Amino acid sequence: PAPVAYPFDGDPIRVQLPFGEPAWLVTRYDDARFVLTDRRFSRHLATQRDEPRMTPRAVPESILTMDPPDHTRLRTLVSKAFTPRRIESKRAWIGELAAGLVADMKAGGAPAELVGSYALAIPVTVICELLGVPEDDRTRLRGWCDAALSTGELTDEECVQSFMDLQKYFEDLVKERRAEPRDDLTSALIEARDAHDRLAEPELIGLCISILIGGFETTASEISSFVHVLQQRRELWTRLCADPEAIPAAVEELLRFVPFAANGISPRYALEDMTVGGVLVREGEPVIVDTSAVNRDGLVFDNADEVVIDRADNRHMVFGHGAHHCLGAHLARVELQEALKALVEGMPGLRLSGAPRVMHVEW
Ligand code: HEM
Ligand SMILES: [Cl-]
Ligand SMILES: [Cl-]
Ligand SMILES: [Mg+2]
Ligand SMILES: [Mg+2]
Ligand SMILES: [Mg+2]
Repeated sequence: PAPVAYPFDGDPIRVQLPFGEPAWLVTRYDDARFVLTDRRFSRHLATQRDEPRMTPRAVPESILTMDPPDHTRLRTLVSKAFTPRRIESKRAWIGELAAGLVADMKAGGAPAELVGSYALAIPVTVICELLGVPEDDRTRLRGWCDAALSTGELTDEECVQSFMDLQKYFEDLVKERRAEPRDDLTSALIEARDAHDRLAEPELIGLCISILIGGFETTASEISSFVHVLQQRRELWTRLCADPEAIPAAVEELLRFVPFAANGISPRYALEDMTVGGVLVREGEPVIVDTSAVNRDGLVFDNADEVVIDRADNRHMVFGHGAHHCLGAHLARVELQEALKALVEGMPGLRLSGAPRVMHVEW
């Protein structure tokens, strides 16, 4: 087919992202399950092909560009450190943090700018605390944080200097924690072993960066979009004010419902010619799962285009599937649950004044 421009039956669609080669776009859940689970699809060809992507720089090698067995080694090592216990043990604290940020907005008076004061504030502080970045070094991360969230108007060179600054900073942090270990994720990653296997210094630095960048904008955008969606369907906001125990269910359903601009899921490359949902995918061609479409696939989700908080069997793909399923999924869930909880408890009368980049709120 002639490719169509992406971002903008059920058969895969030929698309052209802003950069890279043309790709097949998968919109059906059943098709996506194959693409993301099966060992006949590869990520590591990313770095030998011209990867469909939103930004011009060729993609750096990372945990997200690996295939089993190299990938499995990395995930095994990371799972020794990034454990569900280490995550849950932070829930109360994340809750206190969230409550404190709501109280800070209150003390400043309406209107507050929710993106900057809340949606961005929670994940950057949570990730930093987890990683062990001290408060008096967090200024080093601000450049990236601006680069991730903006258009206005960082230079090409400021972006690359701010990303290299992440490398430089995390190199220092990894050296410091190797020499003086602490109770943080960075030290636990350095200490992780699987027999004699361990993460090399460049792998540690890369993982710290992958954690920060995987957790920051994603979590931030979802907090902002959750609040937007709940405010436009205010009957749902009110329900959560009346029934804060429904928040975990509501987080799952908002994760399903909130549409991604681009592909949150990275391209997978066919290792041999295969038909997927009726189209021939050639050896070496990329296939992109559209998270938003798959999460609205009416063959799987009844009333897919409505928000149904208590939806039974809400097995969405917002965190992907298969081997590369979001390392941070549990942490993200904790952050989103506690973010919504603090807002509905602290500001049940919240309304919009004028994901979003800026979003002003009164109460
Ligand atoms: C709402 C928040 C989040 C969303 C929607 C999200 C989404 C995703 C998705 C879709 C993937 C798979 C990409 C693919 O297979 O191509 C992924 C992977 C990843 N996520 Fe997240 N994520 C979120 C939060 C986090 C957090 C808080 C962290 C870290 C603490 C994190 C770290 C990562 C990492 C390291 C990977 C790569 C895993 C691998 O390749 O094995 N994410 N995430
Ligand atoms: Cl042929
Ligand atoms: Cl999941
Ligand atoms: Mg299979
Ligand atoms: Mg140094
Ligand atoms: Mg109850």
